[PDB]
Amino acid sequence: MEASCLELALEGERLCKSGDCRAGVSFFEAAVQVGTEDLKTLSAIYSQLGNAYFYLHDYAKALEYHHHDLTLARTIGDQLGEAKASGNLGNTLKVLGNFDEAIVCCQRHLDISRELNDKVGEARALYNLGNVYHAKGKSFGGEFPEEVRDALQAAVDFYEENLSLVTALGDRAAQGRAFGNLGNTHYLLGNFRDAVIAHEQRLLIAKEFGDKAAERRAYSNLGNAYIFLGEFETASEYYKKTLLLARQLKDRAVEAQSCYSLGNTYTLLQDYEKAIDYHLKHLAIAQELNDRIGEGRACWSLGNAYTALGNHDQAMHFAEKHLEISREVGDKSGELTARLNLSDLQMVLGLSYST
Amino acid sequence: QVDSVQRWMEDLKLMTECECMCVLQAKPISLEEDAQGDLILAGGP
Repeated sequence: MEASCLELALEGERLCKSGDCRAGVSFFEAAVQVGTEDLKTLSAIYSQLGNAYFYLHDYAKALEYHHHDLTLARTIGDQLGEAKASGNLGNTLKVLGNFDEAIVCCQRHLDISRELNDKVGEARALYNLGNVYHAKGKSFGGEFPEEVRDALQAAVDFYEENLSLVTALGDRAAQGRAFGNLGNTHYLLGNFRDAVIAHEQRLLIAKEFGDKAAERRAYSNLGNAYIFLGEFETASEYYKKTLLLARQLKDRAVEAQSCYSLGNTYTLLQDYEKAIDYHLKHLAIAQELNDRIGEGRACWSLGNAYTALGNHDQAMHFAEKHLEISREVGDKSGELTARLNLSDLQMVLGLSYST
Repeated sequence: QVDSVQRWMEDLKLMTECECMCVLQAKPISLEEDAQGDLILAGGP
């Protein structure tokens, strides 16, 4: 009783739904080998193979199977099927850096959705187009390239359209994703205030769902945007909130990054004592996760903070640690600067005594 | 002492905590209403 295409297919489907796409792929592959005349099911097989490989990060294969799905959906005249495949093929092409074709695929998805009067599908396409342009914008390279700017502005436009429709459909969670990406795009463009405004909404919505991760993301984005608005005190308030959330979600890495941002922010506010505190908390966690590179960044920062406080002795110590870490990780610029900091501090000390 | 803070801002300038950037749609095989969901919020590279 050799298994039928449909049976293998259903196994691959539940396998992928359980997180094990590596196995599901196997069954889907087998089902294709067995074959079927039900092209609608074969279409679903390809689509799921493409999506599974995408998840496995085998984009070349995700491309192959989404390409197949799109072709078949078109051959058998499945409109909704073509729209979905166009969107999937577009996200894949995006990852692969083929933005021109990704845009075409996602625009195709948009068109078919509007024709079928598929409002949620329309929303999904606008969001995909927004994501594609966002990626395009980041795929370039003190002049800000106009090509980066046009792409990012294109993203803002699609995100706003998606946002508009998605709030009209009452999809609160989708509004949240729209706000967050809209905020990050503005951040990269340099529209800090609008970034802040969009992120506040992302924060607002994350709280409604009790989505702690989303909430943490919003606090970090807010802090970063305020830094570039020159509003450091406001930035610190948000970095503290990310720290608490991070501390609460038991994320050591993120908690360390938060302490490091706080150290820098307080240095900008010229409160070196607090900078020291936060940089120390970051130092510890860095050592704990055995992150030498970040430990170097820590010693570098501590040395500067202590130097700014007049604490010569403590500055020496960290400059030494910095020089050490820098050489161990093979960082040239750091080695030299740590070196220059050491000899300078030694000069400051030795010259502080009469001839 | 701005060198270390300068390097921090330079990185921060490119840092974003994005939402899902890879929304995939599924074509279910199982006819069961137990899983008629077609949204896959995958995380790109």
